[PDB]
Amino acid sequence: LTGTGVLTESNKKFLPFQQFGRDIADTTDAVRDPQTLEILDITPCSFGGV
Amino acid sequence: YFKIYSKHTPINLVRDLPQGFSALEPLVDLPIGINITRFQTLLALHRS
Ligand SMILES: *[C@@H]1O[C@H](CO)[C@@H](O)[C@H](O)[C@H]1NC(C)=O
Repeated sequence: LTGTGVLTESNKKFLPFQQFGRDIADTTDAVRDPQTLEILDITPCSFGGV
Repeated sequence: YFKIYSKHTPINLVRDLPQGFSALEPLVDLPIGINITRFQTLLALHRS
């Protein structure tokens, strides 16, 4: 699963089956690391109008 | 693909099913690849 975003430590309590998480709009906002089983939020990199 | 979803609930009702909501978590994803049309559950006897 490729992407680009800021990875932050997550406050979500994923259940054991659950691997990746979807937000209000059904985009992948949280992921479980395959090596250390921790949950990380994926906020997108800042977007601005110049 | 044979999917087993399971849930255990502490209940105290005597006869019928309790009325409530309980979501079943996925337990086993099983790769069998066979035809299933009929099933039968297994019970245990008590001998004295
Ligand atoms: C290897 O990955 C498993 C989960 O996939 C994890 O429990 C274990 O701690 C990992 N070991 C190392 C040395 O990273």
